[PDB]
Amino acid sequence: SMFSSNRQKILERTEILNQEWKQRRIQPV
Amino acid sequence: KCKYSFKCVNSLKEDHNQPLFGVQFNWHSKEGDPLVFATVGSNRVTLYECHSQGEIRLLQSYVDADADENFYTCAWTYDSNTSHPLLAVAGSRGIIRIINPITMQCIKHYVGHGNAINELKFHPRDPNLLLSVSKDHALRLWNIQTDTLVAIFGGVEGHRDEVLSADYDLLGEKIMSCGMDHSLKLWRINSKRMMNAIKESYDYNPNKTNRPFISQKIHFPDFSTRDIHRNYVDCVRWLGDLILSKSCENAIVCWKPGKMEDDIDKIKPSESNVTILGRFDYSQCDIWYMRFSMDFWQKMLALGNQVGKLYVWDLEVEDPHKAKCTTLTHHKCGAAIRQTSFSRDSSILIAVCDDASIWRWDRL
Ligand SMILES: Fc1ccccc1C1=Cc2ccccc2C2=NCCN12
Repeated sequence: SMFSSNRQKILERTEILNQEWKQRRIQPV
Repeated sequence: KCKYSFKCVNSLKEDHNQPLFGVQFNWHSKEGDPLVFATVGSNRVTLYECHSQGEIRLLQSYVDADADENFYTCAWTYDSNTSHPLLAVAGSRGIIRIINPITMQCIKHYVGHGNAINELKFHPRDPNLLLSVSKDHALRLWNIQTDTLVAIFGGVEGHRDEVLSADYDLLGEKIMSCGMDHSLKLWRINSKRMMNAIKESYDYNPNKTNRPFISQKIHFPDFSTRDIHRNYVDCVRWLGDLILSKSCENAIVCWKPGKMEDDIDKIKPSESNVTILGRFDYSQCDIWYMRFSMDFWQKMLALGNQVGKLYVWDLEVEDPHKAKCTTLTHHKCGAAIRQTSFSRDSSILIAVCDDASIWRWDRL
């Protein structure tokens, strides 16, 4: 489906962003 | 079919008693770290830590030298060098302030936008590329490492009125912009022209040259439409390869450029087609500058109304009627909800109002 295919794009992509976040240490405020 | 449930754990009023327009959680902080969010309204920028038992601990309060200033937006980032958290703010005065959240001391202020700034967004991949939409009908993309104006999006085919919002796609390849001109335009920033522009802005150095940096002027978008809304477009965000946008029409429309099966990266700049896929119906949100939001994994959709109700949808549900979750209400929350922010893990939801109040909603 249209929906299923778009939700997967969201998953693959957000994972790329999450894996970029995990590999990073940001100082607390 | 919606699963999500919340609990109003706390609420506070800021003694300035002026409307709070923007709210943002710092999604750059790592796991275990405190859950910090910022509120913007009037000439104030206030920071808060979220703690156990609905405790909202005030941290610092930036009070702008300019009393006339009214901040509308704020965007979180970090220093690519130091990993130090950075916060960008903007409003009525049309000046972009880069604040050190630890000293709550301004570190730099970019000027250029001829008028007020309605939105601020940091590229999802590059922490130095700040996008700003303006009352002056244009979008400005900035490099905050080398202090340069990379590009001005607008002109011959740019917005004919104030741009109200903008959003990068998950990958940072393109921007979808919207405004008072009823249009929604698309700007590809992964074009050989744009990528080179960005690269050039990184090689720009004053202690090597006398001549200033030349910004790109993008007069032509890669997509345009006025076939979605009949009034101003006050908020826009991408949902994968699809768009989510809203007007005063008491619905958030889920649409896509072109015909129903046309791939976003194949649509031509001269495309006349648009496919409306769904609607997120709600009520009593007939006014302007009401901004919807999502959680990191884009599974939740929050929106506030003029009467202090808080609409939430489960985006993993296909039909937007069955996606509707329990409207979050509190008989003490009656002012207009300007903006909401989920914490990176979705365990916290904050709403900001016209009566200078903050409302905390913890997921069950
Ligand atoms: F200033 C206000 C006074 C009363 C009611 C609304 C506003 C306001 C809020 C706002 C929020 C986000 C982006 C842009 C805006 C904005 N631009 C001009 C007016 N305005």
